[PDB]
Amino acid sequence: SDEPIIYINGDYLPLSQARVSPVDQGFLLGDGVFDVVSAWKGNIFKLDAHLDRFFDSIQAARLNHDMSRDAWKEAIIETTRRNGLDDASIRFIVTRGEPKGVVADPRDFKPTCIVWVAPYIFLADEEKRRNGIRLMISATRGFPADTLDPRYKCLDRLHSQLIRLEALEAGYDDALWLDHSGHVSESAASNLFIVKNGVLYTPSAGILRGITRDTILELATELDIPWKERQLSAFDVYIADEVFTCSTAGGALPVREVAGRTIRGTTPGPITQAIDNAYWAMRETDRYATPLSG
Amino acid sequence: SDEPIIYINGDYLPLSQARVSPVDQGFLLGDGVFDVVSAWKGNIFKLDAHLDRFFDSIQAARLNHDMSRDAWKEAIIETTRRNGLDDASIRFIVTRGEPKGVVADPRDFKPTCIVWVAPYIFLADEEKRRNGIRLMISATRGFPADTLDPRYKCLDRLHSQLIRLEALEAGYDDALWLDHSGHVSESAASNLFIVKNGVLYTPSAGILRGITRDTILELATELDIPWKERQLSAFDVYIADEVFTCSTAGGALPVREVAGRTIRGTTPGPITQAIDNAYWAMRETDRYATPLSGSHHHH
Amino acid sequence: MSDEPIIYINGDYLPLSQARVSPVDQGFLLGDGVFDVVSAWKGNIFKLDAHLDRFFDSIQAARLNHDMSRDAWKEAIIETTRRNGLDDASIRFIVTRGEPKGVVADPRDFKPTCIVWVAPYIFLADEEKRRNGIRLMISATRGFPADTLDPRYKCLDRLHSQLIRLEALEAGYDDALWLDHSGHVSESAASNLFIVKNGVLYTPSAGILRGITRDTILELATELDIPWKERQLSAFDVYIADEVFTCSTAGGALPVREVAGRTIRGTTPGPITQAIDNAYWAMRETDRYATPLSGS
Amino acid sequence: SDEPIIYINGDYLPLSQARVSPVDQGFLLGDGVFDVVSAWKGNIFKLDAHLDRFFDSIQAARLNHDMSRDAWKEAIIETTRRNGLDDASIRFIVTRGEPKGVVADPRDFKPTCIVWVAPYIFLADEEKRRNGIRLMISATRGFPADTLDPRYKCLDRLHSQLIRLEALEAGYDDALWLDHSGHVSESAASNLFIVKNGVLYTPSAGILRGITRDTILELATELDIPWKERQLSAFDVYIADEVFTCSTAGGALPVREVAGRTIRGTTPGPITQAIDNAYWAMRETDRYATPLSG
Amino acid sequence: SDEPIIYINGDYLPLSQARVSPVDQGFLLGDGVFDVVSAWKGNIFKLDAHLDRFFDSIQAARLNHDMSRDAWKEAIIETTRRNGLDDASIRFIVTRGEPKGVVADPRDFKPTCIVWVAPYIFLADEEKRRNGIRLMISATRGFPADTLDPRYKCLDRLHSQLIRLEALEAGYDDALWLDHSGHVSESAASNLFIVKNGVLYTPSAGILRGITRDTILELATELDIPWKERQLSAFDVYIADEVFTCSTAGGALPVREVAGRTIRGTTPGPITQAIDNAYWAMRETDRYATPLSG
Amino acid sequence: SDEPIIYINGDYLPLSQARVSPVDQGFLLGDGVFDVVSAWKGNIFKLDAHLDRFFDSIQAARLNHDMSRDAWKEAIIETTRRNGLDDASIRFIVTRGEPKGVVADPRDFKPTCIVWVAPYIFLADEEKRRNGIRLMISATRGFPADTLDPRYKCLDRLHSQLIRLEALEAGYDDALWLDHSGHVSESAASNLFIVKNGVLYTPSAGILRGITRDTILELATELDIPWKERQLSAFDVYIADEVFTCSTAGGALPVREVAGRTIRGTTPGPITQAIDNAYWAMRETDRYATPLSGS
Ligand SMILES: *Cc1c(COP(=O)(O)O)cnc(C)c1O
Ligand SMILES: *Cc1c(COP(=O)(O)O)cnc(C)c1O
Ligand SMILES: *Cc1c(COP(=O)(O)O)cnc(C)c1O
Ligand SMILES: *Cc1c(COP(=O)(O)O)cnc(C)c1O
Ligand SMILES: *Cc1c(COP(=O)(O)O)cnc(C)c1O
Ligand SMILES: *Cc1c(COP(=O)(O)O)cnc(C)c1O
Repeated sequence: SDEPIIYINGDYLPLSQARVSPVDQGFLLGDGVFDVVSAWKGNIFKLDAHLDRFFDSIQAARLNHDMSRDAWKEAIIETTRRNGLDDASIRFIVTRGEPKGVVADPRDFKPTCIVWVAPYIFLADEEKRRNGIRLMISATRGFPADTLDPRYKCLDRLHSQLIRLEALEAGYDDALWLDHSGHVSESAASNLFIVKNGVLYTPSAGILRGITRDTILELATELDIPWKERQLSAFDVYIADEVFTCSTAGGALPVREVAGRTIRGTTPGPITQAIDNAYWAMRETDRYATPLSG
Repeated sequence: SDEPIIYINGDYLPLSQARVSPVDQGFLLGDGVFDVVSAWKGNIFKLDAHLDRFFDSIQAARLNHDMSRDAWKEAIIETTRRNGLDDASIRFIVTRGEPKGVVADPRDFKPTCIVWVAPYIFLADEEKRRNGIRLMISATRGFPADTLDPRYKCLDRLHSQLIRLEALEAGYDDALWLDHSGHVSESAASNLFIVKNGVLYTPSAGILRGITRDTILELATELDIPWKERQLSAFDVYIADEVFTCSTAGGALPVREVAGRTIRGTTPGPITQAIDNAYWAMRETDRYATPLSGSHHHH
Repeated sequence: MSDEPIIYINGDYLPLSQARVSPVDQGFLLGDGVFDVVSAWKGNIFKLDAHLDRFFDSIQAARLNHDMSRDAWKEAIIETTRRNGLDDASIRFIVTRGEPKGVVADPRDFKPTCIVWVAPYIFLADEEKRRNGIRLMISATRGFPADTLDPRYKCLDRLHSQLIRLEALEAGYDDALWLDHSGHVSESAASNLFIVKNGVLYTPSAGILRGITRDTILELATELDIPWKERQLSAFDVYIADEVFTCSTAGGALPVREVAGRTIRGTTPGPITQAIDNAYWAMRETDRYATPLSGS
Repeated sequence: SDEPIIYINGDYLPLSQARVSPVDQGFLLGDGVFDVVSAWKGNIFKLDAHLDRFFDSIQAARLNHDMSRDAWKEAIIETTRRNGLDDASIRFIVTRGEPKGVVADPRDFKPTCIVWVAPYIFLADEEKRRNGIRLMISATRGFPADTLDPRYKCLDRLHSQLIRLEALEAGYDDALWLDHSGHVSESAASNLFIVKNGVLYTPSAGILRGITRDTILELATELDIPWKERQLSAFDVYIADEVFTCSTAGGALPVREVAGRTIRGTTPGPITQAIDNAYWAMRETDRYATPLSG
Repeated sequence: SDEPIIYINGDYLPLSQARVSPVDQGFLLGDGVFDVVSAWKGNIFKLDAHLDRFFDSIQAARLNHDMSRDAWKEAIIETTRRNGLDDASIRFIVTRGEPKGVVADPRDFKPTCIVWVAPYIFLADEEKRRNGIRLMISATRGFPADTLDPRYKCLDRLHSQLIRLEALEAGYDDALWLDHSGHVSESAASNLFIVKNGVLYTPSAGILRGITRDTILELATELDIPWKERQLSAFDVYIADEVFTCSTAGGALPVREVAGRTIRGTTPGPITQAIDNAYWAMRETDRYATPLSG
Repeated sequence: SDEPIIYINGDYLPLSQARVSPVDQGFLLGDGVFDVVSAWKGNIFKLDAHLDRFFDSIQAARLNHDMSRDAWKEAIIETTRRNGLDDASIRFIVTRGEPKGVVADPRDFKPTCIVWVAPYIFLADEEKRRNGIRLMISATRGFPADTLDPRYKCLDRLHSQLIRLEALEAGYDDALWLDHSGHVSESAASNLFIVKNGVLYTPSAGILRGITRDTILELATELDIPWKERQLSAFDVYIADEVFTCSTAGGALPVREVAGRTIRGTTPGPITQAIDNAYWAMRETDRYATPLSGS
């Protein structure tokens, strides 16, 4: 309409009316998980895959609760419909909620359940989408798997907010981080791909397993582009034939420079373009489409 | 009313009316820091040290904002007064707030500022405080300093919520974690102390530098108890003469067992008792006291 | 099969009650020895050659090479089992650096202690837990780095996992898995780990003892056209898996219904777990990889 | 000179008759801890400190058992007398024993308790004591504290047997190992000291806290020699003014070379000699002495 | 007219006269990269692949400069011609050069460009090639990827010179190093292969990606020998059926012993021999050859 | 502009004619160590301490060779005199040299010995020395002690050249690096100090033990400023009361910002200023001075 409409605990409310309690454990302790699915031209894309991953994060965090997957699916679709946006970024969130008493046991909780729908967003302006972004490598490393596993898509992102501040101060568009073995992982919003001698490579470990990343591997196979999940160092990225990131926010995004090394060739390169064009062509098929109308 | 009164962005509102926006970056991204100070019998204890630590976290997270240190002090005192408590647990929080402008630049923001005051809390019931608690060592490690430094007291604690899940499932009262070198660090709420041959030891690195921890070392010196900050492994804890944790939530807390190893001797041990008594004696005094009533200036 | 097990020790067959390890055996004082364990079921030893291969790998890596031939060890394994009158058995064979030889102990110059100990076949859980699944935790203790005491050794140096066992029992779990220092799941003291996700079988790739049961599971998966992958897995992968099971010469495949408070989704045992377990025991009621205690 | 007499589970038996069961968990699983104390000219030295450390390892490994500290002290003295010795190397061992019950629960066990006594031993021959030994640095690292803590003095030493094999193949007297941060730790038998500009230094972490090490720090203080526990790398050792190792087997032992770097100055150096002399002068007294007679 | 002729910044000079400035940043700071290609019987082998790798290292180190790849190729060919060696080891080097102004900015520099041609060299004498060499594992680890990436072939090799000192003092022919996870990486001159149960294995990470290593994998496929890139520990090496290293200096080199463990079976083993013979057969053809033609 | 004069293997030559061979192992393999001492108003400062460290590096790298410590000292002093500078940056270098005999064995070598004298250099311009520099934290870590120990002052610095390119591309004056435990170590040219509540702190491990760093600790004691060597994280630096780096190239250098965190209070802070003032006061005295001219 005017104000965004929020789904929150079963109610649809204008954002200015929707309320998280100041003692919600999602707020005080970061005790929640989330996922983000997108709509393009009236169709939500890979809603089932994103719900699968959401419920994976829920299982690992012991956030299992009574709201069915079907009810979550209905809430996602209906919240999008009520915001009237055909192109949208759709975030769904569950937290451990407000304390039952001062006797807090994370196995005994009433969840906070939210859907927030905003306009579709890219991660760079149109010029940088066409000519490529500049990335740096952060001084901050990714979380080890035995701390807060990167596989979680969760509320605990102060780490990457401070990386963002670092990137902006250094004059870069974004920053990738390494794992503690010095191999390139991902960025806060995106997974990383490189191309070398006609082969597509992407980090294997220490990452959130993006749905866009999954889709790019699927498209590569369909396009007869060989691909490999493997450990990559920054060196691999600097010498690559092509570099791009990918995210639900904008799909594939070409990279023209990493840490002062201009990627050789023209950016975007030919495999980057082929994958990008195939991604957006797939999204006008009925493959993985959930219509907001139908 | 017994409904809590909270400070939020300059207003004092009943908790049920106070609102955090669902798009607050403290909520969506854990982009916020916090601290907790306690009141006992009408005095806040070590308010200045807690404010200094809060503003350290703010500085490191680039959360600098327009509310001064003494405005936070006034908000802390006034929120406590409005809740009618002389014994209290006082949490104060700043977040990067709701996004400002089209493109979110964390250097340009309007903060969310909150004070939440509740009754004073201990980390264990009175029987466990008297006999000592049972701790395990978690399978989850602390954050490396080059990820999310343990020095931040911040909203990003899913890590320790899952550790708590595991501790409860395993039948323990709480869990310590190690750093990635295998040395004991801390727990989510507390720092760790041990005693060996009359000397007090506490981990040196990979921790939140607790104000209770600081106070314990100050008290040890006043009691002529030698102390050392050093790297400790779980082995050191199992074989210690005494073990205790410490937190603003309850002061010192004796530990009778860690990971199936019963700490030898009587629990609480004599140095634990001496430190615990000197702590609460210190707080029946005016030392590091900010009174809830009358003028709050130190003299 | 008596009230007194009979063991092989340095060429002699005698009751365990009488058999003697010296208090100054370096296997005792220093853990300077390696071992392996093979099983017999319904009159057949299973994969004896594979277990002997692994034993002699451990021997080679620890420079425990000695005179007793592989054929001699095979003969002693079979004969010790027969002397105990067992058709179902758990058979442990051990070599140590032995008692000090010479004045200056030099690990290249030694007289080994060679033992075969035979006991009834054992499972790692009782019948109800084999049927419904066990509960595992993740240990606070990590596996050994490859540059300390490589996990590839099957050796006597297991105080590490004895203390893990104490911790698991105190915590109310059936057993504990450990991680490596990168935080990826490795194994347990007795078993390797498998998970199932979306119809694919996964198992840790590094930082483990390469179990013979593990080898067999992968062979059986291929025979059943179940895709499999060796890869790094974190605890997260385990919590979210469709199915989880461990495997060991002690009992074969063992379903897992819960890890660290996360109940594995679906029914335990899951369909791939059941298919592999069934195929394992079917394989062993044949003569595939069988050495008959009979000789026939 | 007849065969050694061993204490085992309350009995004093000739070694040839003393039996560890093939299924003792100390044998099959290395489930046991040990300590070693020495006698010199009729006096056991620092018996109480060694018993304290033994019972520390017992506590950490949950090997608590019924044999009292007094009973262990009595067994240590009596076994030595029973072997007719006035100087001795005395090893005392407790294991988790033979399994008790149907279900192996390490919390419920019957221990194996052993005392093995032999003549006093040094770690190097006369010439090497006089002129110094040659050490290398192993390719094998010490155990991380969260695996099998170095603080345990335990039966699980295949690790250092293989280090010994490598040292002998390489032509060295012994090998030190590093921790995983690359700092020098210890050897299988000894702790490590260096001297630089008149100050004694010794590794602070990742080690067995030797009783000889403790004694060396006490003697340094008596001699007004400043000392520090600190992280040391191999570099620190190569450039040191003096280097020596220490152990109950032989006391201090000078080191003339590490990994091809000859330690500068005369070996043994002046502080090494002062500490060595003060240790043996202490050993000739009754300080920290438990006499074998009276 | 018998001494070596050096290419240096466009001039061909006797080695005696060729000069690196004492303030060249390749000298003072190790600020340079290099590669080495070989000639056999008048053919340079895989010159294009070695140039590809050289320009990879240049790209990663921001050593891009005005000398074209064709110019480098011509300089390599012509320098080899002028030295009159039909069998040769050809080293080509680029450094950041002498500081180019009052502010030293590594982005603005005039390079030092050198080609040095020497006789072809094996890494062991012919008897050791026949019987196999003896390798140890170094106490020194490889560089982490986030320090100085092992993917660089660069001037910064004090690390391996000290490892060589260690190996010689210990009486070994050479030393392998591990990465910080304890898995075998490589040596200063060579990559490492093992054979187990008819399959060829080689480390996957933490290494220079040798061109000889690439060639070995190609030859194995030609010979229908299965191969895998994977993490290997020292244990894997000790128990292997066969072990060999490989390098542009000498091709494949059999290994008969590692760290006191004699590799089982005959050395060289059958797969080692098959690959070695296939390598040298290839070197006697025009495959991948750039002829030296006057 | 007279040409610089270089000491090289016993000869004093104009830089233009001084030659390193393209096959010197210092060039091809980085097989060499070095140190740098400074002269100020005609006095070399702490020459003996720098020679001590140089010969420590030599010992650890087994670069032991025939040129005595006194011959090195005389070469350092004479090379400086011949360049006619009263303020100088003096670098002395030994490498494993050109290969000798028939097979290269690093235990048997003929060294390359060089002294290079240049004008005294600061690490930032006058405005930045006055108001403080801006530092970032590098994505590249320091060398582990069991790879190439940071205690070496050696020729193998491609690592820090690439860190420099990154700092310059990011718009910073320089970059600190951490060790692999995430604690702050040092920069290519300098050690790092912070001040918190009247106490001076500096990293304890994973660093070159600088002579300027040694001097700062000395001066702090002389000024009754407490100090500690300890592990510090980037967090410690952001929240410090004062931050400064130190080097033979320029002494103490104030730091006004690290990685977008402006250091609180006025830069340079009071302890930074007191130490800086005491450093240059010490250097205007006899203390640790070797005069360039005879007496
Ligand atoms: C969500 C996210 C991504 C992108 O995942 P998609 O499923 O493709 O949107 C990448 N990295 C991180 C850290 C993320 O949180
Ligand atoms: C706040 C907290 C403590 C306790 O600190 P105090 O200042 O004594 O209340 C200990 N550890 C962690 C992780 C904490 O967050
Ligand atoms: C022996 C053992 C196993 C199981 O191996 P199997 O050959 O299948 O019996 C697994 N992990 C460890 C650590 C073991 O010692
Ligand atoms: C026992 C031992 C020592 C020496 O300790 P002392 O108490 O002095 O005999 C040193 N290192 C290790 C690994 C040891 O086991
Ligand atoms: C160059 C080199 C090799 C061998 O590579 P080739 O291309 O086969 O000559 C192996 N390891 C290292 C460290 C090297 O520098
Ligand atoms: C030389 C250097 C320093 C400064 O040392 P000074 O002796 O004070 O000049 C600091 N860090 C590194 C890495 C250096 O090489």
